[PDB]
Amino acid sequence: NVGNVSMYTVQLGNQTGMAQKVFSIKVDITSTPLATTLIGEIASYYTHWTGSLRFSFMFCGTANTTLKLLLAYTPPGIDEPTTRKDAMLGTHVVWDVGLQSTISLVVPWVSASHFRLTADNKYSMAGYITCWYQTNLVVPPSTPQTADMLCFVSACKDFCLRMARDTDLHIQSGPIEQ
Amino acid sequence: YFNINYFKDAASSGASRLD
Amino acid sequence: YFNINYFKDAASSGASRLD
Amino acid sequence: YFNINYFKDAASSGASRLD
Amino acid sequence: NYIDEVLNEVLVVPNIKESHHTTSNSAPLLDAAETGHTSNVQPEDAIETRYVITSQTRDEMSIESFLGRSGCVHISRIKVDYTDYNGQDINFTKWKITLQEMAQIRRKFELFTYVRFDSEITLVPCIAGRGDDIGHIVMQYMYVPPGAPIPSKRNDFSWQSGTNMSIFWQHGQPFPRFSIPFLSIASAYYMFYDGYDGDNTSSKYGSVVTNDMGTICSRIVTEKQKLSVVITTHIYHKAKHTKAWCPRPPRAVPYTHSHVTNYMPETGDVTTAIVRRNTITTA
Amino acid sequence: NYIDEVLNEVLVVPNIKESHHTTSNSAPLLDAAETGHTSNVQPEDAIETRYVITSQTRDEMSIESFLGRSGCVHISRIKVDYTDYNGQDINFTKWKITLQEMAQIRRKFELFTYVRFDSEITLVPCIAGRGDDIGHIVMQYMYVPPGAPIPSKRNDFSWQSGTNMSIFWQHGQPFPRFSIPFLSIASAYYMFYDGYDGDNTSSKYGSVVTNDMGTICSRIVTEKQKLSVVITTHIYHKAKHTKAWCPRPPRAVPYTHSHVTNYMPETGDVTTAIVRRNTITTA
Amino acid sequence: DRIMQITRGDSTISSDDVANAVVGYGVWPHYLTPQDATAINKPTQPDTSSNRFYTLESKHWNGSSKGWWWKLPDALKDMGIFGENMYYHFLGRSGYTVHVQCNASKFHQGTLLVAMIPEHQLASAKHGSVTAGYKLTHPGEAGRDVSQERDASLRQPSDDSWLNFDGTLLGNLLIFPHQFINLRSNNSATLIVPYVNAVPMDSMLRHNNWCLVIIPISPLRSETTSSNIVPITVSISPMCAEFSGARAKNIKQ
Amino acid sequence: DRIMQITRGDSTISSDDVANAVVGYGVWPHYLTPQDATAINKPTQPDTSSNRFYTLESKHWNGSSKGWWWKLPDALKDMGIFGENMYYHFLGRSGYTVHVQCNASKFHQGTLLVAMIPEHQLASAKHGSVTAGYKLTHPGEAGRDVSQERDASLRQPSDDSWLNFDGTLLGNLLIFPHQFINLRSNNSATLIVPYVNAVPMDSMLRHNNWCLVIIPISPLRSETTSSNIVPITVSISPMCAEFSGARAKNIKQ
Ligand SMILES: Cc1cc(CCCOc2c(Cl)cc(C3=NCCO3)cc2Cl)on1
Ligand SMILES: Cc1cc(CCCOc2c(Cl)cc(C3=NCCO3)cc2Cl)on1
Repeated sequence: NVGNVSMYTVQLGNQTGMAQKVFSIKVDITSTPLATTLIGEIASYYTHWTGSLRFSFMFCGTANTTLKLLLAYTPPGIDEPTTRKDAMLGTHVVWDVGLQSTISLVVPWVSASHFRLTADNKYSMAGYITCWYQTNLVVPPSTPQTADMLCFVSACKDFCLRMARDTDLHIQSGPIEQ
Repeated sequence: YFNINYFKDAASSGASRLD
Repeated sequence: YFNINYFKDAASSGASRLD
Repeated sequence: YFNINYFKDAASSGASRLD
Repeated sequence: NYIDEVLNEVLVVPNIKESHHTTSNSAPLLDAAETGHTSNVQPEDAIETRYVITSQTRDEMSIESFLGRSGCVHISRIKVDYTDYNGQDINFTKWKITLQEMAQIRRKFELFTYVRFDSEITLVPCIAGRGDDIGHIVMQYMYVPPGAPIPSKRNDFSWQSGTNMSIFWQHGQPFPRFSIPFLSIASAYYMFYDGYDGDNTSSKYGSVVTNDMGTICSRIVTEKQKLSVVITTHIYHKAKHTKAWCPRPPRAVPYTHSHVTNYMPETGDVTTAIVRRNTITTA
Repeated sequence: NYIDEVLNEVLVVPNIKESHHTTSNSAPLLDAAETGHTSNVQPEDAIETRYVITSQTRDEMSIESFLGRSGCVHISRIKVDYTDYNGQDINFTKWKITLQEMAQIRRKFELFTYVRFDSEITLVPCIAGRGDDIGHIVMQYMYVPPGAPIPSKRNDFSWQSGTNMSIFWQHGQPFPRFSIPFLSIASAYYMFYDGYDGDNTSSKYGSVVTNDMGTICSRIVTEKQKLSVVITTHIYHKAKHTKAWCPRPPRAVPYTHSHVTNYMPETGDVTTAIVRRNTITTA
Repeated sequence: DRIMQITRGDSTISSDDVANAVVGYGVWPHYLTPQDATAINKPTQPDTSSNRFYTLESKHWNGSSKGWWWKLPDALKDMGIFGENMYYHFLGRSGYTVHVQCNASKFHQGTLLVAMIPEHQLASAKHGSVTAGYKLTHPGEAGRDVSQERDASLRQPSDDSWLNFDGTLLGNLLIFPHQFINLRSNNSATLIVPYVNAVPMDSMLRHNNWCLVIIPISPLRSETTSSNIVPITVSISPMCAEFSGARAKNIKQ
Repeated sequence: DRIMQITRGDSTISSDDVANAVVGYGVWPHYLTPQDATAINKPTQPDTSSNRFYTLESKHWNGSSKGWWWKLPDALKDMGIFGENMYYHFLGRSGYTVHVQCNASKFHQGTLLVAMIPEHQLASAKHGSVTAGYKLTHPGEAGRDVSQERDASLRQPSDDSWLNFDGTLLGNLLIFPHQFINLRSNNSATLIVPYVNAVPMDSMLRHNNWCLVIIPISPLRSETTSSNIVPITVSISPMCAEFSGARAKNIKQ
């Protein structure tokens, strides 16, 4: 998927079971999949980061289609949750897919140290965010039953960086010619 | 200590300011 | 002679004062 | 910073002015 | 100003107010990102926030502390010769102005479409002794704008610099540095371009049709010495009093060649920083 | 201020007044130290004192003249090689930020739980000639914060410092010095800690989970020389604009290793400065 | 406008479609007053950390579904903090917010009746004077019925719906605070409810004040693949929780 | 006058005899300010139900006793409410009150040194760079040492007292907030202590801010029947507890 575009879409499926899980990523903004992102790509130019962050999701589904996902931010402290109940217990947002289309999930800033390190560090572990089905994806007749959701991340006015340093995400195992 | 553009030209000066 | 923070940043300065 | 003809003689001075 | 500038508290970020619950109609968390705009949602909106008076400056997040840092952009080299001194194209360096000629920093700008600035140039000559004594090796750097007599070889007539700039550095005396006005016939330096030389299906196309600013012909003035040497004069560059227009997505593919975008590696599959996951389900 | 500051009479100690005898009830000499507090008794209380106008300042007894003094905290060494230049992990040093890495001064701080400060860093390169001529040996120090490309070996791409700090010193030109903001994500430097990496019964515990600030990858820019050398660049450190919280009992056992308290010597019984007496009766 | 937003803890819920909201007996839940009070100790009032948006276990809406109930003081006997404070204290008092989510498509047809009920003394399924058992009116997140099977040895309630489980023609049930979920207009149902009880603070363990019922009235009818499952999810938020009569700790059951 | 009365929860403690009380660094414990703060969420502040007078496990004072310590953020990892809120939240912040009771008669002779210590990084008993283990600096109500025996396989701290366990001549320990219990005047020891740490709210699990030590200085000496046991009992009260960074729940260990 990765060398292609798809590498960007997340198809919301069938799900025979119920209350099943979609995906997860970890918040440490310098961690693939995050990293490469206009933000990540950047942050990787500084040693320390801080503030809240914003995750936005969009339904590239259908019109007649319907769904309800539950997204959650599991602060640093434990393990990325295996189950929904366990994750619903912390910070989250139920998302009702409808005429709108975009739900934006905020990632409050929870930390001990006013500031976190941009570099992988067990200490400065920001946590995980995950997504699960609240209900389902119901589609009336003759509509596809899988559809995609795009996801994004922009900053919050909270946000701020420091201690400039040279990037991670780019090794010029060159040189460069003429 | 500052604003003492010891040199004539403007191209020569410290990192600008912020505003 | 003093208080002539020849450098911009504050981290760069003499040993502080006393009070 | 300027007009500080550190040297006595006039022949010694910066590039003149413009007017 | 001082305090604010010395304490570096010029650009401060707002604080996070206190919130209460909302069992109300308007849902700020819902917007349609298709509008191409960006959401405006905050902590205070989504949760029951507290009250934190902030104190983080976005000072170091300024195109001047992002850009205004010296970087190797060229490493002039001279493996002297004593056998043939002078001769054509020897013991004197010349190099075309630019960058794209070297990553890390090239990378950095490229983050924007247009750019403008005056620069803090510093020459870091390093004299490697390949002999039993290096003597007194004087040096002459200078700038050859277009169209100008570029030294054919070591002692042309162009090293008289009757009207050119030549900086001189003699072993001991510190690093030569100096600076410079923004050199472009244009209101800004074109860090990109979607133009060509002409209609000639063999014309040039890139950052480059627009950057014929120079070159540098070098020289080790001292004459013939006994014990050999090799000089490596490093060229660092700093952007002071910079402006930038229309940001761009950073680069994720290791380039090759300058004044071009071309990535297509020699055989190797195009590689990028993205890492692979077993499953989306666990991070 | 001046006089008081030039004459160094800022913090002066009180004088010893005059006393007379006391055949009275309240006995100041009697207090119960179990209260954990400290007695408040003075000369004037216990004896028939005179009158001495003092003139001793407690200026030099300030966390800034106690702390604000340069101290060797590291001795970078480079036994050059000309045989293999570059190669992996050579002719360039890297070292992790710290102290605990060296007594006398380590000792000194440790006198307090928390500490905060900006620092006066000075590099004292010393070039030992193992050859018949050392030439011109240029040098590059620089700072590699986390997470950053740390030179694999001598000429990486990281020595371009397009956005990093690299100080350059060439034989003759004086000692490089400079300074620095207080680098911590925390409001103060944790000179101790009673925390761990995690619940992993294999997690880290100490001053250290909280001090991932760097490292220093070094470099002798000049290229290949003929006659060998060995460079020893000493790293001194000074604390300017310091604050300290919650004092602690000094250390009496020679440590081992840093970022740890561990004393338990290799076999030898734990030794301390206390001396032995034959008898309490005679001193 | 139908859209609604609700924020209770560190938690928020949204709904791009709704049928107003309802306040039980037109009273908004709040904290106890030194007038109606009785106890003498200073109540612990976990704010936010407690009275937040807990979501239970989800359920399936069948063409064979018959109905399912949850008893509130009890549904969160495990929900962190609230549900600990419950067990550590004798007196507990609190009001709630019930967010009932159940979507499907505009090509679906179904109707759910949702209702809360003060003192819902259920009836046993067996004739006699034997009252329903503890352990069975104390299900938990999981709720009860579904249309399930069980031991008749247990002093088991009435799985019987139409009689209201209490033997009152369901349909008069509309007297209790309620609303429906008509899949053709609705998406959810939102009940908000103060603390109703002849006593200022009751036993969070022995007594369940509020009882909630959801009953399929018009059976779910699609024309889709029965691969399309249309859950029913309940979310709850203690509000103005107040506790007191601190001590050891009861025990799970 | 020596008598003292202290009231913290639903709990109160009395002492017909005492050596004043001590406030650590002369600062009284209180709640976090929107200035020094950093987090963004509204902290849960259990009042009373949490910051109350919990008493630990008691101990014996021997003529062979050597000393025993308890680490505070940790000693109440089980103490109801506080110790749950600990596990449910990432950030925790709180100050304490330490009531150390140890009576015997006026015919007894003994001396206990009590002290609290900010960041008490203990040393391992074994030479090297191996730091004490988690699981052993996380004893619980029970505390550590006594003068006990244990596996040397465990990255075990120094049971070593005179060096302060950190290798600082005990006796300079008087620099940390303290007092003694001289059985001839004293009865208890009362330490009160604010929240000290370079961060506004730390991890109640990974980091123990306060560490408390009690060390027999002059050995207990009676002339009675060794049927006469003279315990040492510690009681503690979180004060101005504040929590935040709500979520699932950690796990016991
Ligand atoms: C793009 C782009 C980058 C630049 C900068 C031009 C190169 O700048 C230099 C000049 Cl004009 C002269 C010298 C120089 N003269 C003598 C020694 O070095 C060095 C630099 Cl980097 O212009 N467009
Ligand atoms: C504890 C503790 C001590 C310090 C100080 C950090 C080390 O400081 C230095 C840095 Cl950041 C850079 C350099 C340095 N850069 C190039 C040469 O030396 C030297 C020092 Cl001592 O931080 N926490």
